[PDB]
Amino acid sequence: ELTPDQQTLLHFIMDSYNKQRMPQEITNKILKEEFSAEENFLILTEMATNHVQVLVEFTKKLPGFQTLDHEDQIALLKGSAVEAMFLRSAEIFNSDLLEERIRNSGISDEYITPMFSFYKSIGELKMTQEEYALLTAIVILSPDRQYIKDREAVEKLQEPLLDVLQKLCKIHQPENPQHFAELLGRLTELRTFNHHHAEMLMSWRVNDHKTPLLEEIW
Amino acid sequence: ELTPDQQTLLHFIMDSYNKSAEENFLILTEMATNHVQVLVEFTKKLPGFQTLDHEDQIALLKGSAVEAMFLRSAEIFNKKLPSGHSDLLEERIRNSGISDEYITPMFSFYKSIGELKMTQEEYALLTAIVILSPDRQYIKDREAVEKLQEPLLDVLQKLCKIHQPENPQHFAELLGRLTELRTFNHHHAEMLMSWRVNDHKFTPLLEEIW
Ligand SMILES: CN(C)c1cc(Cl)c(C(=O)N(Cc2ccccc2)c2ccc(O)c(C(C)(C)C)c2)c(Cl)c1
Ligand SMILES: CN(C)c1cc(Cl)c(C(=O)N(Cc2ccccc2)c2ccc(O)c(C(C)(C)C)c2)c(Cl)c1
Repeated sequence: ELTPDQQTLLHFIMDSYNKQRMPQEITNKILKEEFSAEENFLILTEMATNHVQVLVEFTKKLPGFQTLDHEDQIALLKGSAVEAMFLRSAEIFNSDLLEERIRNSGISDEYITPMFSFYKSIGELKMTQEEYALLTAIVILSPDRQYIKDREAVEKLQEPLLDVLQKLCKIHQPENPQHFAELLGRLTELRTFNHHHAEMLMSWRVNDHKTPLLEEIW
Repeated sequence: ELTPDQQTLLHFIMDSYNKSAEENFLILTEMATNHVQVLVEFTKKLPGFQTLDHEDQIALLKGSAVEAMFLRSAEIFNKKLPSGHSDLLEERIRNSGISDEYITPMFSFYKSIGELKMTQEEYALLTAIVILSPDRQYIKDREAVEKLQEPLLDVLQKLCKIHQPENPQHFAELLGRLTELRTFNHHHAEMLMSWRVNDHKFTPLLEEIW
C-alpha cells in the first residue's frame, strides 16, 4: 500500500530516528554506580540530557522542518518538547534498576505514577519502531502549539506522516481497525499530563566527566 | 615586611585567584561546577606546578580538590551574596535534598572560619597551600612539592603578622581549619566531584549549541 514517495518519507524518518545512540557510559552507570538519592537524580538527568539532544537533532531533520519560518520552528519545538521527551522515555522502559533509581531520586510520585502507567499503556499497544518514529514526528509537527504564526504550513508537514502511519496500522494490524486511533489517543493522553516539572528541567544539562580533573576540557 | 620577591609572588597569586528541592540542588551543583573549573585553572597557574612530573600534577589536584572546594564554598558562603547579608544560599542548601550529615559540618566550618575575618589574600594563599600538600596519596616526588608549598606558607605567616599583629594565634588557627577540612568525610564530595551541571536557559532549545 505505501507509495514510492511514502516509502522514501518513511525511509528518511527511520534513518534519522535510528542513529539515536545512548553512550554505553551512561547505560553502565545504571548498574554499577552507588544508589543514593543524589547519584540517582544525576544519572536520570544525564540520560534525559542525552534525550533532549537527540530530540532536537531529530526535529531539525524532520521532512520540511527547515522550510518553516524560523520563529515558528522555535515555537514548535518549544511546544512539543515535553510530550516528545515523555514518548521517548517510554521507549527506554519497553531498566528494572533504572526504575529503582527513578523511585529514589527526589522526584515526586506526583510525576512518577502517571509516567509508569503511561509506559504500561504503551507496552500494551505492541508498538513497532516504525510506529514510535512516526508518532514522535507527528507529536513534534503539531499545528496547534501555542505561538505558531502559520499553522497551515505545519499541517502540510504533519499530514503526510499521519497518512503513512495510518497505512502502517492497516498493514501490520488488519484485525485491529482501532490501532491508528489508539496510537493518537496516547498523544491525546500526554497533553493531559502535568508538564510543569518537565518544563522546569528542560533547560538543565547534566554530564558526568568521571577523565582526570587536570586533563578535562572546558 | 613582605620582601620585593614575596610581593611579586603575592600579586601573581592574587591575579590568578581573581579570574523546589530539585531545582535548588541543580542551582547548587551548577555553582560547584563553576568552582571546579576555576579551581583547576588556578591550580595550573601555581608557581612551579607545570614543572612537576605529569603524574604528580594529576595526583596533587585529585587529592586536594575536595578540600579546596570546601574552602571555596566557605569563602562564597560567608560573602552572603549578592548583598553581603543574604540568607538565600543557606536557604537553598537547607532545601536541596542534601542530608544533614553533610550540611552540618559545612555550616559549622563556615561559622568557625567566618570568625577569623578572612581576607581574599588569605583564601588565595590557603587554597594554594592545600593544593600543594606534599603528603597526598600517589605523589612520587614529595620533596619537590614541599619546595613549592614552602614560600606560600612563608608569605601567609607574614601576612598574619602584618595584618593581625595583636592576634598571634591567627596563622595557627588557619592551619587548624585546614586539618578540619582534611579530617571531614570526603565521600559525598568525591561522588559529586566529576558531575557537571549547567542551566542553558538563555537560548531557545532550537538555537542551543551542543
Ligand atoms: C532535560 N532534563 C534534565 C530532563 C529531566 C527529566 Cl526527569 C525530564 C522528565 O520530566 N522526564 C519525565 C519523567 C519520566 C519518568 C519519571 C519522572 C519524569 C523524563 C524525560 C525523558 C527521560 O529519559 C527521563 C528518564 C527518567 C527516563 C531518564 C525522564 C525531562 Cl522532560 C527533562
Ligand atoms: C562538582 N560538584 C557538582 C560538586 C558539588 C558539591 Cl555540593 C560539592 C560539595 O560537596 N560541596 C560541599 C558542601 C557544601 C555545603 C553543603 C554540602 C556540601 C560544595 C563544594 C562547592 C560549593 O560551591 C558548594 C555549594 C553548596 C556552596 C554550591 C558545595 C562538591 Cl566538592 C562538588
